[PDB]
Amino acid sequence: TSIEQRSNAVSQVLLGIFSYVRWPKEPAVLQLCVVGPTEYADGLLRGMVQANGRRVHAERRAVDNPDLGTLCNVIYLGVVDERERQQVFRSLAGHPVLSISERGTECSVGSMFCLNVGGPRITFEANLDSIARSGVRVHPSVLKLARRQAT
Repeated sequence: TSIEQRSNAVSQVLLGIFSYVRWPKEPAVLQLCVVGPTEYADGLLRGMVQANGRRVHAERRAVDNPDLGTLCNVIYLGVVDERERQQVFRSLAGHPVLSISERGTECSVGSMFCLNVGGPRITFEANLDSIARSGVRVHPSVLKLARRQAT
């Protein structure tokens, strides 16, 4: 599976996940921030559209932007260090933000979902603590998407 192939797939898995999530004040345009170095975010940085027609606007922002929490609805988190990671999740505390990381190491440190972009399919894990404190509602059937992503 090539990088273009995986990036495209990451896009559709992210749409999949978004469809199980609700924000307390649903915006007309869903804002996505890509934070830190990423390999697979070029597809989602094109912008996306959800099944109901709501647009997902994407852009990159710096790790140390203190207003990440009010600047977006969704965070796609790349490869950052301990300090940077702390920085980011302290910015998000108390705000209704969905967090997904590109690598599956981050479910232990604050990300709600962590992708494993490797093998034949994009799979992901989730973290209940981070989900519970996130300020958004995640429907538990989101794990249907994950389960089906093996085989």
